[PDB]
Amino acid sequence: RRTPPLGPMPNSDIDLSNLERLEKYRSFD
Amino acid sequence: DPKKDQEAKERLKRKIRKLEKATQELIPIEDFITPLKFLDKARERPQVELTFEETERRALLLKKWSLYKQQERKMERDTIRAMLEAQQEALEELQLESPKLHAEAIKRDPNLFPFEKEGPHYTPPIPNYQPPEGRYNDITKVYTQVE
Amino acid sequence: YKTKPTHGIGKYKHLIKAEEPVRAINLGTDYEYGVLNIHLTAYDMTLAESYAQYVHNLCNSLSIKVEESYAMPTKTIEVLQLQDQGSKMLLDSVLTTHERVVQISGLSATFAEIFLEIIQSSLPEGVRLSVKEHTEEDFKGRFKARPELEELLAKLK
Amino acid sequence: GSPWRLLGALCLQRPPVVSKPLTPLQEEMASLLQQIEIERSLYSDHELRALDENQRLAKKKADLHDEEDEQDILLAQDLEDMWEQKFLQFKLGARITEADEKNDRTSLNRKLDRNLVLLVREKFGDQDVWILPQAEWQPGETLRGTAERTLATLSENNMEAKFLGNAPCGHYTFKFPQAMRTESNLGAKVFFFKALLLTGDFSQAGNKGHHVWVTKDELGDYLKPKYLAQVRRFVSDL
Amino acid sequence: DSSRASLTRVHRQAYARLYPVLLVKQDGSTIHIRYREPRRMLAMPIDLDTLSPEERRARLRKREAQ
RNA sequence: AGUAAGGUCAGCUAAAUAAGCUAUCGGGCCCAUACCCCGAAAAUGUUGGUUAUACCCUUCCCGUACUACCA
Repeated sequence: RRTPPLGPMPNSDIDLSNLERLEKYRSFD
Repeated sequence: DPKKDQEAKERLKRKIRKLEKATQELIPIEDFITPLKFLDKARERPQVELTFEETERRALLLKKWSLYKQQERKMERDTIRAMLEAQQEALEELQLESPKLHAEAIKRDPNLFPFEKEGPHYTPPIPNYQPPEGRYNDITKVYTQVE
Repeated sequence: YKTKPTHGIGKYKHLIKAEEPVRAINLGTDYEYGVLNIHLTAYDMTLAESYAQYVHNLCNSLSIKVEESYAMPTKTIEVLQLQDQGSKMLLDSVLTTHERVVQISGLSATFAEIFLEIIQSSLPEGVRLSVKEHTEEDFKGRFKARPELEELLAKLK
Repeated sequence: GSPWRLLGALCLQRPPVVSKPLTPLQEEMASLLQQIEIERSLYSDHELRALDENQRLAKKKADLHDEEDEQDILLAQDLEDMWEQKFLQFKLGARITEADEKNDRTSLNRKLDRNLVLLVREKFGDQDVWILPQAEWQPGETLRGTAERTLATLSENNMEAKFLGNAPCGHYTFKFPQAMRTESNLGAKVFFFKALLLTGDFSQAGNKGHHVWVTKDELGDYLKPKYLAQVRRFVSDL
Repeated sequence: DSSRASLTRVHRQAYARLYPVLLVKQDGSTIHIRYREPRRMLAMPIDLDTLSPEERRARLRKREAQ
């Protein structure tokens, strides 16, 4: 059984198709 | 023959398979490896402390160098942008005029590569130059993989 | 929890490239080129390394992926000259050839013209630029030769 | 068809032959880097040879304890003299040639440290207008191919050019004057393609009135103000 | 620009001193390279083994009859 | 149907620096052959894993071995 989220989930704006071309953090700060 | 010729070839294949599946060693780069002759302390030149004026001159020069290279990057970055804007605008105009020619324009060039270009020389070649007579001998060390 | 609306909030591996362990050469499409090797040949070691660093940084600013940066083995060639009024060759100087290769991929066909124009305009003096498509032979040329494998192969021939 | 006339232009460019002279700021930086390199470098064999030779002279003059007579025939400082003499005898090529002195804007031997762009003079409506080489597109031929055909149509040239890519580097659209402006031929759409001049040059039949080679800075003298602006976009002066 | 990445230095912890020399090529062109010894100029001789056999003899004839 | 165990020079054994013997090749001895003498060459069943390997484990295969009982 599942329930849809009440709002926008985290990391939903991340485009997984171009994950290779997406800029990474590369640093802790 | 059946127990000698056939068995010999089977064992040769086994040795080939072991060597083919074995890891391959990279050729070492002499540039990165420090020769042991440099480790000798006899080659260590004495160190002379720079004067206060000398250090101040270098520090100001480096500060001016940062701005100079930043302006060089700006000119290069704008040069790339200027070319990109013109090329993209040209492609849009070409597509409107003739879609068929636009399709061929955006295709890759098989004859583009290999692309070879030599750097400019310090001086132009002499129109009438006679180089001396000599021979080129290659003494590059050959590295072989064993075991 | 599964039934709660906050299910899956902690998922993170879908944001990470799958790293689940030589390298297959990816040929380009009709609009993009494949893996390219940018050879940099010069008689000065500093010039070859410095320009390879410049090319590597240029690709990052241009959002061009760099597959690998590596150095080819140094070639050392003796330079001999004929003595005056003599037939004997005498050594004059020793010249070392240093090659730096920067491997890029995913270059656009339209953007290739701009990329090649920029790098050739910045080529230092005494440095030779050669851009070639990556092939298996070039990669295999970085490894030590195996005479033992050759000797066994000669028997099979 | 279309009212506009398809034209394929070739932007043939001569790469610089010699390196650009260093700026006064770069000269200071170049000396510092050379100075820093010497400071952090170890003693070379030539330097070690000179130091030992100086010690041998001291070991031969202060005390008569040297047990070797031959030693070395030539000293390190003496060996530098032979190299210096040979360098003076050798004459380097002239970076600034006779073309620069005479302002001969036809030969390729001018401004070896700059970039030259080929320009030709064509007469349209009894009017001489300086434009880049171009040709009209023909059926069964790519737009880039027309530019390649333009090179073959030049006046007795054996030049070899290396085209970069297939997409055009720029475009220039103009309309014919209203005197001859018609619906069938409203105007033309020029497309530019850049190439690198590897080898070759024009013959000595016609030089002054046929073609000129100028840099981007002096490119405005020949091109029209509207035509110059489009050319200055895809032509760099790095 | 040829000076975009030309002003460099040896990026090594331990390295012998290198001197700026001119490498004269077979066509008379010269380039700035570093060499172990402070030789003001270096000339690359034309390889006599790479010429055609007929042209080698013609060059030898020019050498003779001094 | 189960379980044990073995797989190595051409051959057969020993050791895991993979050797010895015979066989094998080359030479000498002898009118000739063989014996003999000198010298050379020649292998880990296979799979993969064992820091890394081998003698180990393990995949697979050939052959071998024992058991398959009481109503």
